[PDB]
Amino acid sequence: IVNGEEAVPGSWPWQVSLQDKTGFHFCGGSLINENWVVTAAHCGVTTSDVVVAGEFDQGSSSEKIQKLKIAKVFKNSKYNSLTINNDITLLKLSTAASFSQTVSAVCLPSASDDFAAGTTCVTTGWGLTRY
Amino acid sequence: TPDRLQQASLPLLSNTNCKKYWGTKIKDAMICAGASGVSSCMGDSGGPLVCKKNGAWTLVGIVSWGSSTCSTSTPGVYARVTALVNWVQQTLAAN
Amino acid sequence: CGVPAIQPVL
Repeated sequence: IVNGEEAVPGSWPWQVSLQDKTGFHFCGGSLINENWVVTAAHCGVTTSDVVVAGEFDQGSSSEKIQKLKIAKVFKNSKYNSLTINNDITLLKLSTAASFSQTVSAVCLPSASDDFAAGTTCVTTGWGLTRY
Repeated sequence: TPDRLQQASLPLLSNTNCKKYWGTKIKDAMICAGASGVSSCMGDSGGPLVCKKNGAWTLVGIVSWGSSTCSTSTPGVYARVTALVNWVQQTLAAN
Repeated sequence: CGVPAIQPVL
C-alpha cells in the first residue's frame, strides 16, 4: 500500500498472509470462516503455500501467529487471466483457524448490496509502500 | 515490502468515472477505488477492500490490479465480491 | 462477522 499507514495490531482480524514455504509474503487474503480463506486468483496459490493468521509484524518472533495448511485451491472457473476478470480463489484450510481477538471473519455482502461511488472504504496489506 | 500491516482509506469510484482512466479494461466483476493519494501495490493482491455497512465491515473488493507503477493518481481495480458471492456460497456448500 | 475485537483506528 503506497502511502498507507501502519494498522493497529489485530484490528483487521481477517487479514491473512500467503507465504511460500520459504517464508516469503506474496499475497494477502481474508478469512470468511475458520476453514476458508478468500484470495485473488492471480496470486497462484498452491497447496505448498501457507496461510498465516494473527500476524501483524512479519519480522517478529514473539507473535502468536497461526500457520495453517491448504487442503485445496479453488480457482473460479470464470476467472479470465487475460482480462483479469473474476479474480477470486477460495482456499480450503486442512487445519481450521482458531478464532480469537486477533483472528475472526469478515462479512460477505448479498449480491444485491449497494456500495455507492464516493463511499470511503479501507484496504489493508503488506504490499510495497513505495515503488 | 513492509514488516507491519498497513491500511489506507480510499474512495470507491463509479465504473463510468473509472473507464475514464481504464477505458474498456473495466469489466462488470470489477470495482474501482483510490486515485486519491494512495494505491494498492505488489504484495497486496488477494487482500481486502472493506466498507462498513450497518456497523460491520463487509468485503466489497479483492485487490486485483491497477497501475504498474502503483500511481496514487490512478484508481486501483478490485474483484467485485457482490458479483462473485454466489459462487463463494455454492463452493462452501458443495465442499 | 465484520466486527473486530480490537477496533481499527483510521
